[PDB]
Amino acid sequence: MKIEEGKLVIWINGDKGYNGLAEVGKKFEKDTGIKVTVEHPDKLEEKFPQVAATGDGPDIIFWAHDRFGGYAQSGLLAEITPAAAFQDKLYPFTWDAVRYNGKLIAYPIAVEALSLIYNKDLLPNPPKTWEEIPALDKELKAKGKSALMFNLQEPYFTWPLIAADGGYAFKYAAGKYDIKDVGVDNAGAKAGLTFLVDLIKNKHMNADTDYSIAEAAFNKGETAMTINGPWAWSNIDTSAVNYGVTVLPTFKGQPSKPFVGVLSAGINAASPNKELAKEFLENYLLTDEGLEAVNKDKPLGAVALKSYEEELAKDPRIAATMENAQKGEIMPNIPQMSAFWYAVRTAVINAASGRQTVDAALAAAQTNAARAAAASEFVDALRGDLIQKVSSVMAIADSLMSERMITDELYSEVHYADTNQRKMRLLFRALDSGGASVKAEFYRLLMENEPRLVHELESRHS
Ligand SMILES: OC[C@H]1O[C@H](O[C@H]2[C@H](O)[C@@H](O)[C@@H](O[C@H]3[C@H](O)[C@@H](O)[C@@H](O[C@H]4[C@H](O)[C@@H](O)[C@@H](O)O[C@@H]4CO)O[C@@H]3CO)O[C@@H]2CO)[C@H](O)[C@@H](O)[C@@H]1O
Ligand code: NA
Repeated sequence: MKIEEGKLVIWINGDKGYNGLAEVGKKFEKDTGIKVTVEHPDKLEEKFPQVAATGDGPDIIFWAHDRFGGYAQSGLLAEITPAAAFQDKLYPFTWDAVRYNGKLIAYPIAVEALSLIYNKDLLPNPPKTWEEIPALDKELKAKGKSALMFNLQEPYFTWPLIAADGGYAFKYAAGKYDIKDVGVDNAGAKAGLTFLVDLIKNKHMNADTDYSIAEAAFNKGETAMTINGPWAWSNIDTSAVNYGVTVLPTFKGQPSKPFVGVLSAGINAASPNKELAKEFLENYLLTDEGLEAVNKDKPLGAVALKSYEEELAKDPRIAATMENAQKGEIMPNIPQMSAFWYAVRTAVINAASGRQTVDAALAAAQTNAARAAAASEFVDALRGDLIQKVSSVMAIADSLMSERMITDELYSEVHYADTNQRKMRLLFRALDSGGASVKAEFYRLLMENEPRLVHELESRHS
């Protein structure tokens, strides 16, 4: 069988408390005889759909909830249905984060928000505004230090500044996220990214600073500030830096607005171990003792479990995390989120490097995100019709193979399949493997090959 019955394989990111989770797994094993194996592969959030779309992969997948609507829409997750007594154990807003089209699609674990982390010996009174950072850096440079270093390679870390004065992913309106209303190139987003690029041009930051560079400099006492989440606090404790965790700086008087993630655990739709996965998550992990084991390894942030949060709430670092979360926004969980993030990543890296201007970079991200969002929604909405009607499927598959958006394995199956509908049934496995971006590219190719079909179906859709 594809997935092994009688054990649990769990994937979780290498920045989280995976040794603590493995300890919870050992407790489950001693009680049930069911072995629990915890793995942290690189790029797991991309690998998960690549294996789950073919019926393989881990039994349980951990990531922030923004990835989960895409997984659910791609047929990869089991519906979660806790009894009321269990549901009442977690904060209402955490269940909201894992609700997609009426159904719960994961168990929420903990609430993560970025904060400003500062060295209290170098900087007893951290800046309340982004605007005062250049003068602060000039001052620190005279003492052989710098003001601020944080990861500039992942848009998650720059988003709070881009959002502060008006950037947004998708507008919430009429009781839903409007995928036709993207806020990546408005004046607010441009102002925040321009502020960031100006820090780099003026040598207050370097475009190539990444996670490990910023962590190393802060934990060695070389830079006075960094921006990070709760999972980073463990290494800072070891480093002996006298650090504080506080509200992010304002920009143009507005709070920085971090995108808030809820670390969530989904169950693979293909798993033959769903009932014991539910027991593990509800009755071993989501207990005071379970979260304590994980949290002691790497801090989780503010946990979804109300009883355990009582233990954590008086920690000033957790209070700061929640202050920043309340000033930010919970991420959408919609499938289009991955396309938004890929677009914004490119924009920030290109603008920071000088490859593109801020205006050009964000204009391109806006166009690409909007186009992918609409195209992927179409593809998911009209799945049954596309499988029945698309005639150019082998040409589309050939094109996807060239741009490395489909595996040799799945391409092979499409190649050997007989008729168009059968090729399409198989090709949709590759679309479900590659998420919103591959679905968007499928749409673009289809519009090139069969414009009459696309226009006919779009009439029905709208
Ligand atoms: O090829 C470029 C890179 O592509 C891959 O990264 C993608 C992810 O696949 C996307 O999911 C998205 O990432 C988001 C992420 O979904 C979101 O939750 C948030 O991630 C935080 C996380 O919540 C927090 O717990 C902690 O782990 O830090 C994360 C930030 O590093 O923000 C992400 C966006 O920054 O977008 C990225 C690309 O930006 C792939 O993994 C990369 O290796 C690859 O280079
Ligand atoms: Na010290």
